[PDB]
Amino acid sequence: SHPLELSEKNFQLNQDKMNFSTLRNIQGLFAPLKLQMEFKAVQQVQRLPFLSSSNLSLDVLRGNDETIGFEDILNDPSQSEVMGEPHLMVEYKLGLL
Amino acid sequence: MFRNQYDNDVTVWSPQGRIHQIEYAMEAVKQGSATVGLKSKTHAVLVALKRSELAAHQKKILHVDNHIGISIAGLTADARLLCNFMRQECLDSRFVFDRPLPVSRLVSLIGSKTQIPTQRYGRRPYGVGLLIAGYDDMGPHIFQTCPSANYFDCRAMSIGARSQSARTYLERHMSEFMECNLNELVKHGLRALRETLPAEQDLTTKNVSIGIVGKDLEFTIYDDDDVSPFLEGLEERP
Amino acid sequence: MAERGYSFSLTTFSPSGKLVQIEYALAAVAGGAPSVGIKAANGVVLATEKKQKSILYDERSVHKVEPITKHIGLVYSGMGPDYRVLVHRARKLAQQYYLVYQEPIPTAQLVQRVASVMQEYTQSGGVRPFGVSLLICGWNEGRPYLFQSDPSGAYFAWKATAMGKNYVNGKTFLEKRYNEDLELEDAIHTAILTLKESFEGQMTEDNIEVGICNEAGFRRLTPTEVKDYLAAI
Amino acid sequence: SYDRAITVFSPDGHLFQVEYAQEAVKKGSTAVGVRGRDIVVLGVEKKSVAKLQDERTVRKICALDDNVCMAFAGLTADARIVINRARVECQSHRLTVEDPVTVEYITRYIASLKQRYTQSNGRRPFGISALIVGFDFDGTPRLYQTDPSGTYHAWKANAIGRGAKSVREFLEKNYTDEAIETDDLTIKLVIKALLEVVQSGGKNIELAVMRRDQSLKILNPEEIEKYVAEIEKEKEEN
Amino acid sequence: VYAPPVGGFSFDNCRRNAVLEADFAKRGYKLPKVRKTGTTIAGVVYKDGIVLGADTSKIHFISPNIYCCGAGTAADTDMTTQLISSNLELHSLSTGRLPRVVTANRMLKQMLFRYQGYIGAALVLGGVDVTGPHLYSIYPHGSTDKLPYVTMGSGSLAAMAVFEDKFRPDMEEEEAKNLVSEAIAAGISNIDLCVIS
Amino acid sequence: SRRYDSRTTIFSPEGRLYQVEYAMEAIGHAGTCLGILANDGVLLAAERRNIHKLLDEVFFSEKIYKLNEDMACSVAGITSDANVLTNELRLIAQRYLLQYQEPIPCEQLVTALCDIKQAYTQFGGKRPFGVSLLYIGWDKHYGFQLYQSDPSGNYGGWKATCIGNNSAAAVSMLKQDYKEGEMTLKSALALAIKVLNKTMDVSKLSAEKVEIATLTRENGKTVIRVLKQKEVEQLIKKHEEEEAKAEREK
Amino acid sequence: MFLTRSEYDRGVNTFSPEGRLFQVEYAIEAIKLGSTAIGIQTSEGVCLAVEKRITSPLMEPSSIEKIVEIDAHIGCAMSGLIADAKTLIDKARVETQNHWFTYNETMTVESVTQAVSNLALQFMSRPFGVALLFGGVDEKGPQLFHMDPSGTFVQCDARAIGSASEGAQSSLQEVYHKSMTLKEAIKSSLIILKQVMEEKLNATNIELATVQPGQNFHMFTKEELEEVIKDI
Amino acid sequence: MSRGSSAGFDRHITIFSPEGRLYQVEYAFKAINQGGLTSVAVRGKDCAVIVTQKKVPDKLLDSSTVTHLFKITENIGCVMTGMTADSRSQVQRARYEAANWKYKYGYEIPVDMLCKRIADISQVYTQNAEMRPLGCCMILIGIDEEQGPQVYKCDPAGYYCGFKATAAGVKQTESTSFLEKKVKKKFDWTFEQTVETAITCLSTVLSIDFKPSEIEVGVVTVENPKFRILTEAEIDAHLVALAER
Amino acid sequence: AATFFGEVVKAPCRAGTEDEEEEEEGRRETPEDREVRLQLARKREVRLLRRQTKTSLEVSLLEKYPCSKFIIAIGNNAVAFLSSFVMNSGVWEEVGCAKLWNEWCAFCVFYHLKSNPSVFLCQCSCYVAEDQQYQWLEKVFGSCPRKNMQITILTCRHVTDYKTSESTGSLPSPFLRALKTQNFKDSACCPLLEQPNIVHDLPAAVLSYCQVWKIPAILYLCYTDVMKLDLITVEAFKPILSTRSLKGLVKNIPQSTEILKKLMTTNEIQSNIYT
Repeated sequence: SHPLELSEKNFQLNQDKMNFSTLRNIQGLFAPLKLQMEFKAVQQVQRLPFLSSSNLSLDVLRGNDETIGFEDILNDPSQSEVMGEPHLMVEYKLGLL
Repeated sequence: MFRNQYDNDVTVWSPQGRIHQIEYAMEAVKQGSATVGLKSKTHAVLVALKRSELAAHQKKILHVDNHIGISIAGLTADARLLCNFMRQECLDSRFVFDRPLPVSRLVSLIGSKTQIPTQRYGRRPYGVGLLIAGYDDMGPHIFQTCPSANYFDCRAMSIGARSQSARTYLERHMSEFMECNLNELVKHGLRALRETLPAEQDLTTKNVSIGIVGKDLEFTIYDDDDVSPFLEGLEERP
Repeated sequence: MAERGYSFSLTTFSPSGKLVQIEYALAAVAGGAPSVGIKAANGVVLATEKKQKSILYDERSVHKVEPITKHIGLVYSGMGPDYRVLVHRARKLAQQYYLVYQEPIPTAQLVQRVASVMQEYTQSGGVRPFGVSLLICGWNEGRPYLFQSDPSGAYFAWKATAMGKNYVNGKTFLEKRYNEDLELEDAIHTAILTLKESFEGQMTEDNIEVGICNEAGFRRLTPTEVKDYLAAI
Repeated sequence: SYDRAITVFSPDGHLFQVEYAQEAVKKGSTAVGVRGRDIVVLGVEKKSVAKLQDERTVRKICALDDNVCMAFAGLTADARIVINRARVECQSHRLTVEDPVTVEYITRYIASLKQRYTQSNGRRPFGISALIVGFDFDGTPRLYQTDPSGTYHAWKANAIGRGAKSVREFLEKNYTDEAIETDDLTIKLVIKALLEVVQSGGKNIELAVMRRDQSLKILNPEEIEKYVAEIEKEKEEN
Repeated sequence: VYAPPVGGFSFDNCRRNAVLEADFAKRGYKLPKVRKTGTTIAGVVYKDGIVLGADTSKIHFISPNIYCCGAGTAADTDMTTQLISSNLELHSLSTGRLPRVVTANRMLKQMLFRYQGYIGAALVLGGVDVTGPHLYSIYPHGSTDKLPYVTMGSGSLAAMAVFEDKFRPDMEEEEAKNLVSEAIAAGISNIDLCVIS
Repeated sequence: SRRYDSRTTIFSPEGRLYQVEYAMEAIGHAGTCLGILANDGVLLAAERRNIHKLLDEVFFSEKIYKLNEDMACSVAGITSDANVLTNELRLIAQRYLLQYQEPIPCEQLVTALCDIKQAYTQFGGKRPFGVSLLYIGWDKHYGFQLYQSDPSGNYGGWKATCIGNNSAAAVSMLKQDYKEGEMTLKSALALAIKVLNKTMDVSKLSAEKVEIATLTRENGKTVIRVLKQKEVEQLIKKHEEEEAKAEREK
Repeated sequence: MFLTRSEYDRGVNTFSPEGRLFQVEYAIEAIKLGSTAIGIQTSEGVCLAVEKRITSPLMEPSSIEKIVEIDAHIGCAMSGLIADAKTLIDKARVETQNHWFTYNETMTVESVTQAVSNLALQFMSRPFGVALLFGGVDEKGPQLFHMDPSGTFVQCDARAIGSASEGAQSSLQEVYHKSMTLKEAIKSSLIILKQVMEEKLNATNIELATVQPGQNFHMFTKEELEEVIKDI
Repeated sequence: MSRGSSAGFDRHITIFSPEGRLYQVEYAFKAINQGGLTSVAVRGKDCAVIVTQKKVPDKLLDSSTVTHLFKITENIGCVMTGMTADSRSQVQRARYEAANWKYKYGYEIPVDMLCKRIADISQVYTQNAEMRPLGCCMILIGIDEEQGPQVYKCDPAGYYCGFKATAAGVKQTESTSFLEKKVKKKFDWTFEQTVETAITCLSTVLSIDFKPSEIEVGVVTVENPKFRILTEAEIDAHLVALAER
Repeated sequence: AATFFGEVVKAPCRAGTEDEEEEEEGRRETPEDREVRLQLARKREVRLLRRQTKTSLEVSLLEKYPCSKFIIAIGNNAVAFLSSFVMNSGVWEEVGCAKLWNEWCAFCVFYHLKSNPSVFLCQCSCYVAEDQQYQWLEKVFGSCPRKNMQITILTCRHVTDYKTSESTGSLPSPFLRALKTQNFKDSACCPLLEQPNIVHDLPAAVLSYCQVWKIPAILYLCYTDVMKLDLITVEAFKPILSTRSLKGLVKNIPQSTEILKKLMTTNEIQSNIYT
């Protein structure tokens, strides 16, 4: 489609990865480990896939609380215009699909 | 009695100050049968006491790569997982570096593999001890692993069921082994295996597998009546 | 009976059909720092009691009355940590709304969105509700507005209300006092007096804080202004 | 003990939680099946009226394909999902295979979906059971049963949910090739088996008639009542 | 997939949109066209403030003190300055202090770097924050330099020639805005002097 | 039971989920919403539960949230749950109106949120959305309808029904004094006041302690129309005039 | 000096003091709750037979349960839970399909049971409540196997599993000999299934499916069963 | 958590009590006190200060390795009181977050905003069922362009606030009261005066007329906005001057 | 014990007091509830019957037919020892068998020598449940405790069950211990158990019954690393034979130990969960 397609698709991946690299190299192995364990715990707390979820704990742990991007303000996913079956959506998240 | 509260997780300590579910995995070695493992300067022998005749063929001794294999005493799901892991380690050592994998190193890889579970919730200790016998540049090897993530280097050992009998034999003749042949070292291993057996029972080329690697020798699992020739020479339970 | 199993978990209903972790997060609210919202003719007042009344405190640091956009702010009783992260979010959603609709977020709209955060945090398991309630006021469409969002995420428009401590006493005094036509020059005094009902000490620019909405928009009253209102009452 | 988790066994060797979803089936509304001579019929009782309730919105016989239909008799919302999803998978098959979709195929899907909900205790098995009748490409009449446990099974006469055994036992007798030969007789049979199930006849009954040529096409309560009066005239003759 | 959908730029038309391009181009046919600033823009530093010149205006808002000219695409200059405005309002709201021109600059640069100048925001970013009168040269590709003066867009060369000829290290306010006006005058269209102190 | 009453994944010996039955009890303790499907339209009469003297109304309706042009719903149960559920009802309808350009037929929309609420039982770690909603509807298929949904997903269709407080009581009063086929919206609005007034003991249905919304059809357009203070004041004073006339008759 | 209620037997992860995972052995009791499946590997093939335990004359005996085909040469006989059998049948069948779509070879019986013990041994959040019995005649030659809750496999010459696992494996112990023919295996499986079954063996209440080096895995018909179980 | 929440009101952090209390944050305040030291900060005209009594019980333990004074950046210090591991971890987190702020913007984190960040990280620990508070009390000092000295403290429970004197740890509340009356009669304290107040507050409430190696004085001045702690000689000279006058 | 992230979960009890509170309830003493646990009561009983009368037996075996010894065995290896040593010789005609179900279980057959109806035997290879153990003492013993009856209880235990200062692996793979009654005036033969060490279940039930009605009884407890048919375990039940308790019952040890050879080679189909 476009170069930016994938640069934006994996934007967050290929940033927090770089954060963990920096912390490994300066602070130590512990510093990524600690941040990772917090993030995964607070993104085991959201709604089922099929309802649009407000993950205040994960956002403020990243420092996104006080920062907007195009991610937020384009292609509004909270008024998603294409949703599936509740049960089948949840199965996909579980990895039964 | 108080250990009640703290024995049912692998990621909880007790007031007493010990994780009991790792000690229970180290009791689950004993639910599997008596493997012996003993080495010389030329060869590293294993033997296995195979607990129907038609059903449950029971493959106690397993071959990992040319230079290396194991025998199994305890949980068999875990035995499989651990062996298969080692096969991959050695495959990759001979794919990238195009050499064998040190036995010490491969037992250390299994060590850390088996520590993750014990220090993790939703996990349990691999409930099996191995006798990990390879040959390197170094010379022959035996390496006991425990169901607990800790492990040993050995020149002789037995793990499994009523296996103290074997351990005792292997201390009595520990010195012989260093300077034995292939077949001498094997009969020594089999006499440890026979010390474990009741006196009413015997080896009778039936409950005998023999897993020998060495200098030019590759890890070869003698079973059924490929163990007959080794047991030819062995004589006189007395 | 004790029925304590039901009163630990926030995902359970009780035998009779109660959600009890909600009620205990509203108990955290109901042991809060007295606030009073009085939506008056010429804007709203959010006159509140400060959880510090100390010789040792930096006046410029902490604010009970925070703006979200120009024209909106809010005040709280219950939890400070919780309040602060909820209003970081509030500000985000106001600016998202102004990048989508280019309209300063209506007080009602913002209230819905911050109460939809509250909705999620009672819904899910392995979290707690927020132990804080929000008097989100502000001025739109030539009109004053006051609301009251909850731990649960139920929100309701108000002419006059109170939360925190002696807060039912607050609303009793304020039912006797508040007039529909009461304008904001007189509502700040009324809110100061509703605090006097739910106060413990001597009341000063230090020991309370006030902040008001208007035609103009939302602000906090300067220590000077607050003590001048206390001197005028 | 082992009825406080979906995914645990017992010394006696049971998943009791899965059998409790089958007790939720057992608290059903009698759904009856027959698989006759180029006919299938699904009589199922209406159970309750509630004077001022639309009946369209609450029906016990749902159609899955041109040549598949079913009669559910457990929980209602659980069954709604199962049936919605049986139509999803029916359409997937139909599109890809280019076939008027087998009955067996989608009984196996319904079964495997309930098996997918049997294999977590952070999920629950749909506590519903369906008599998925119909025909094949060629036109072979079918009747099946699907279970919360998540097995499919093939049948000729069936009777599930409320008073399951009662009405199955009626069919053990009254299901015969001279009550099957014609489509009249198979309609009569399910009605007369529901005249064991429930007191009222042509009143609380809701009866599907799919043929080799035709599809579900739910009957009128006047049509069923005619056949209730036909078997009543047979009872007057006997 | 049965995966919750997310927000941002959607890259789905792209290849089919490029099939439209290919067809229409080939036959000799028009497709709707991107709308631009095509503005002369300008900026200066003086003793204790900034001026931002433009022609008709290109000068957009960031913060009470920070303003930001727009050359390049009009869509994209306006979009970036508005989003960065909102970001620095959020920053300021929590901080307690009016936001900085270093903050504006870092953010703009980093955002325009992520999207690799496929979005046309060649901006002259001038504010007078606590640390004093700052001017930058934000570029579409997420580059920038911190310059005493800079011009971009439609006659930038003529404007920059005026600037560099008729600049003094520490100006007065009125001679500073005089410079940006005569620089705009060279590139050109009403002179657009957004003066800052 | 004391067990099988926790996770909403855990069945009983009987085959009962007591969690979901306690979500039904949470409807039990909510605003009486009394719907009566009529000939001319379909009305949504109510108890306007929260009527404090300091409490303000800056909204169009209290418990009654409208879905598209052609549908509206009511709310009895957990208020926060209901807020997100009623936002979701609008969004469901609009996705069908984006793909097929038709205002969602009524059964579809009810069923869609029932699948949501059936997931919120199926999957343990979620709470059974403790709301029932009474959906006044028109569609091209089934003229006018009244519906219900439950926390379970168990949903129905009705000629008259209730949710909330004294709900079974109210349905009994409807089963006495409803006449399917004769019931114009006029006589349904009369029955609605009557049954509310008979089931709950609120002075003489104080007009700010009741609310109605009438989904009718006028010049082939669906008209979801809240009854004014004035207009439920007219319905209740006329109900009371008839009560007094009948008191003179007896 | 006090009695304690300590449970290691609710959790499949939890070890007894002796070092026992009870839930796996409680799933062995669930294999024993299922239906008897007798396989006999020979020199001239491997047979699988298995009881259908048909209960009513309303349930369709014409339909085939309890036995499956996975490729040409290999199938298995399921026994314990049919719902759990299914997901391991699918593994075997797709991974040997993939073997034929990779190497243009049909996967060896030992390697199919490897593939199946990769989908098993992964607790599905419970010890698989099925035992399969993988009888194929591969490249190497005839082969019977046995799968269990723990997830692993083991090689067999004569195995009975299910209802009367050891009731019918003791019959195999007397009956089977190394130089068995596939005909012998067929008849012996069946006649021992007959003397296990509380019902009388006809062709309707048994699935047999058997493979030889020559004649690839097929499902013994009504008539073939009838003939053998007339003789036996 | 993976293991989950804990039946009982004071047994998990995501269970509210009948009264509406979270009790494991109150036990994270008991973990401040478990520390076993007191800290006192004193704000002034020119300086912000952070002093703490010293302990190194083992002769062998090299006394150079054992401090409660750390810095986060050049310009901004803290002193800690509470559990060693957790306090080192919160110091390390403040460094990551100060660097994150500076990377994002290109000017360094304010004292109050770093305290706010650490308090929001604490808010998340206390709302989530997996994580627990770091039982440590960070007392940031540093000079601000506009606002000058900034004595701010952040909590395990995760409440941040500004102050003109702070006291935390064991004698926390006793020293808070000492400082109330000092500050009531404040003399726009310069470097000397702020350090005097702080040292002698700890030397009153613990009653330990200190040696230089029985306190640790961290301090920052408008003069030297680099946070910089005293030498044995300097902190001795302070105590000597407090003994002389 | 959490099926989702952060499920409010409680600890396992030592006292089962919540289970005692469930007792209190009886499922709110509901008619269907109390009916179905009485269906479980008639599921989970004992039912002493012999298959010579092919009836059921009512009151007693030991007060019904004469008792002089009564030789108990509680476990595979305990009943293997009575199969091996005692009953290599004699008739030991069956008079009784406790017919029971519990989740875990397996035969509970009673005998008495033809020569000496006096001397008695039990082989409990099954498990009898905590509720069924007093029902079992209300079958074979019945009522009228004699105190004229040497109750030679044998039991197979796990090495791990034994409390000691060394580890459960450090213990010798086999041993056996005793616990014998006030009355019982013959040798413990093995060492008696330690103070921390206790027993429970049916063997305990028998010795405790015996003690309260002061009867000679002894509880031999074969703390072996195996719980399955083993030559070493049954030759660690050996010592019993060379005491009074089992002296006139054992015969011909050559015959016995060749029969034990048979017991071992009976074999299992042993599951593939260890190798």
